[PDB]
Amino acid sequence: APQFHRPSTITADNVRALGMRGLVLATNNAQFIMDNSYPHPHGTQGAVREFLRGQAAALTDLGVTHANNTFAPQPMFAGDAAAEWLRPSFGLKRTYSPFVV
Amino acid sequence: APQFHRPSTITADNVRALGMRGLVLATNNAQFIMDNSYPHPHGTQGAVREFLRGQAAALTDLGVTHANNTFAPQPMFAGDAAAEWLRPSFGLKRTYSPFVV
Amino acid sequence: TQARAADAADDRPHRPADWTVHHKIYYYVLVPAFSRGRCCTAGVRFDRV
Repeated sequence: APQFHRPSTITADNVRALGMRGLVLATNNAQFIMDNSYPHPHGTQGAVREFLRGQAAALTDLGVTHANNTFAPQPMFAGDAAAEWLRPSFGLKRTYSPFVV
Repeated sequence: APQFHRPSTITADNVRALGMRGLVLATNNAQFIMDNSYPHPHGTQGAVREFLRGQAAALTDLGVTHANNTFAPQPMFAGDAAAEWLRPSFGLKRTYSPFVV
Repeated sequence: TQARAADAADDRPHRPADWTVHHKIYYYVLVPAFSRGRCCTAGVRFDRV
């Protein structure tokens, strides 16, 4: 589990393996004191770059848990078709309700 | 089954036997790479012609599966009736709801 | 175009004389009264359509 009061602890695997619901209360229950005798290897600005590589891979894991809720998203914009010679490519102005009962 | 990445395969018998429910998916799920080692005998413009009689004559098939649904086709206009010598030929504006429970 | 494709037509029409005049009213006049320059035609790929 990552510790959010230390700069050199937050990795990509510590954020992705932790759940999105579990990411809320883990960061809210950290320590106010920031420690500064052993820093993150890419500096103080570089640790924020590494933290955001876990949340971007977490919605793709959240999309699997909600894959039984929505459909397969058909393309949004034209120029995307296999058969472009007898029909056009449509483009979804996605006003639909993606929901599976 | 007609292969949609070679134009030398589309005939009218192969598309009319295919329903229009399934022709939505078969067009978007094909291979993007157009092939050009087997051309068409009516030209490539004639291959589009052979595709669309395959769709138009298939519209009877999607309608015959819904033959327990709509009503009898009323004569839309005058001139379409047998006995003309005392009463006219009506024309029925087909603005109704064709639906049989 | 007519209602009776059974009583078909190549030489003898179905429409009144003012019918195309009415279209000449509707196309040449009224649509420019709403256009302010912004409308244009289209040639149809009915095979694509």
